[PDB]
Amino acid sequence: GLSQIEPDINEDPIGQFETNSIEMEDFKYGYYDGAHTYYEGEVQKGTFWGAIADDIAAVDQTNGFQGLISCMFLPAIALGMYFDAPGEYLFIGAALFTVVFCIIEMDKPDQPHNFEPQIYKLERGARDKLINDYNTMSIWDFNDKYGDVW
Amino acid sequence: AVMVQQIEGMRDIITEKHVWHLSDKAIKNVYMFYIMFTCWGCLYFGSAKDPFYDSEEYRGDGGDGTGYWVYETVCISPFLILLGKKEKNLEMH
Amino acid sequence: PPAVDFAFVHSVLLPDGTPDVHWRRANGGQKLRDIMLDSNIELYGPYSKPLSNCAGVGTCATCMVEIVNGKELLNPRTDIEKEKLKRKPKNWRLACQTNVGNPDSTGLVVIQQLPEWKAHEWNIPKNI
Amino acid sequence: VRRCCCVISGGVYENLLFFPTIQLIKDRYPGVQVDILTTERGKQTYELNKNVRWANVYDPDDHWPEPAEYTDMIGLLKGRYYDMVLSTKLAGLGHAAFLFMTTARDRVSYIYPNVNSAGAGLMLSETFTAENTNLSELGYSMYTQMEDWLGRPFRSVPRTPLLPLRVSISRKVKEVVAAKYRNAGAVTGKFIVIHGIESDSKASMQSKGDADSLLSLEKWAKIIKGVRGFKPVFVIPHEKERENVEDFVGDDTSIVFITTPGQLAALINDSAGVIATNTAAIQLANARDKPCIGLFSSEEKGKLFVPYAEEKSNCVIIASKTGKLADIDIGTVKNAMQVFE
Ligand code: FES
Repeated sequence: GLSQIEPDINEDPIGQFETNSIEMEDFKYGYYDGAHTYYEGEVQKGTFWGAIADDIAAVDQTNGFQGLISCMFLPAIALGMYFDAPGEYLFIGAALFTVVFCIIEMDKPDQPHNFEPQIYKLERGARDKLINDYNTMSIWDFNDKYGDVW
Repeated sequence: AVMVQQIEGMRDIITEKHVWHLSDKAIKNVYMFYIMFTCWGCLYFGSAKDPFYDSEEYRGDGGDGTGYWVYETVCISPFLILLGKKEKNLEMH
Repeated sequence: PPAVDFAFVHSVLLPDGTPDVHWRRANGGQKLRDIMLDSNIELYGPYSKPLSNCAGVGTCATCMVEIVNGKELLNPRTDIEKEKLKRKPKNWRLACQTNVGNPDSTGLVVIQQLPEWKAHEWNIPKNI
Repeated sequence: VRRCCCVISGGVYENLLFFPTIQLIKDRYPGVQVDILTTERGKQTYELNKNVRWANVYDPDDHWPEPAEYTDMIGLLKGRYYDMVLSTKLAGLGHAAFLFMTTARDRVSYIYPNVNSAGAGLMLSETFTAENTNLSELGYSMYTQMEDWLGRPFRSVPRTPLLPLRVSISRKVKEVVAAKYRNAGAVTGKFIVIHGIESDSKASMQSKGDADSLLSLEKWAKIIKGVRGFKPVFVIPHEKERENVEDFVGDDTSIVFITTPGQLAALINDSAGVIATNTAAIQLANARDKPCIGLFSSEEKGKLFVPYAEEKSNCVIIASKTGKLADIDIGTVKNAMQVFE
């Protein structure tokens, strides 16, 4: 991880083969392995649709249109057979879907996890590539700490 | 399809032998559908909130996406603290 | 005659709430299991049935006995007691692997039998 | 020179006593990006230099490394484009070829006295034949040939020492060792380190030439009972000794687990006293002008590992009359009461 100080060398290189787990002397069965946890009563509702759509909404960067086309793409190729047999229409439409998705994925948000590691200093919200076309900010030289606070 | 086979030891056998195959075109079509599914997933899940490579855990410390960023970081931050230590000794500890 | 003075505090306290000391006389040092069995005191506990223990060799950790005031006349831990029990308070020895010495021996070893299934801790004075 | 490697060896102690040499190098030339190709347990010491750059881990005293690792480090020293090497690995041929394979303008190394240095002069700029084959047995200096070559009189004075062993601690190691001894029963001002415990561990920072350097615990119990308590914090090299120390000197005594020499120096800088035996703790105490006493197994090793005891006026060196580290445990207490307050 970080290890700002140098870590302590382990005087016990446990073994080339055996795992790094604790022994059975110190193993509290049931609670560690989950063999006697999960007392029903602390559980929650959301029966299989209030937790699927919750998980879809948990991990999604899709807007109204991009996303709707994602939901209707694979049903379109699934009905490319068993309803008709177009042929090259399927591939042309799939390429069109890919290209329009990539054009849409030039998102107005830039989400600073996209940028280089050297950018993470502080105050990176004042950096706005989101609106400023032709940024013209020579900070990607990465050999000296310029003050970009203006 | 139906065949009766006599065997001395145990019993008779009523083999059926439905010789079939997916066919040359349907194999191409399942290749097609799986490649299209790969396209759909590569785009959609590529446009998903990748929770690990977004936070200050990965992107904070280093987080370039390499495999040497850990080792070059823990080889540089010793150098950065040594340089800051020389700067501290430059101004009387 | 050379008599070693055992005590053999039982693990279960009496209904009074006080421990019971039995003071077995058995002579000499051969093996604490054979002493506690020849002199008929509870060593094993629920493992006292025939095949429920290894019966002297040391392959089970069943005849373990907490021994205090016993740094005087014992054999050291024979690396079976040091291995078959590994994380114990170090006053606990296996009776059939330990040995209280030779025939010409006198001493006041007090050996709390059945340290498992006990309520007391014995508060041994810190060594050195 | 502009970039300078260092292929040193020995562990914690021998990597520590090389800090005068590296400060000498950085004093000789204006700007030297110094690098160290040392063993593990040696890189940790290179938190305390403020004069080094990389400090990689090689263990050059392996003699039989993985060819992948060997070629990796050869190409690394090549691609860093050094101008000096200054091994003090104490080997001639074989290792001389390892220094020659590095594109270095001035290959400098130590040399075995035996026949093992059959052809080291064919590859090295300097020879530096040595003594005892166990150079840490030579004592504290260990580098007088390397020093009296480095910055020889060509234009100016050598100035081979610069207030010897100016180690330096960072603020993060200071904070974490402060939290360590505050989790112990110690206060930042009034406490005393120990760093002598019978163990079987390389974290005690002993030496490569000293075997009877670490003192027992019952004798240490008698030593520490002879002295009134200025809260002596115990510096164990491994946690297995903790339950041993509490079994010997008592549960009330506070023990601090330090294996990193940087953390050890951060403990020294906050301590107001040192009762170390012949470990790196003595030299880390002589650094930053801290009061030590410095037990030893003989006056010979005491003079060899502490020659400058008459210059700090606090490290009242102690030894044993006979060998095997069986000291008096009486007068050491007296001058400990003298110097610690
Ligand atoms: S009876 Fe099996 S250990 Fe003593």
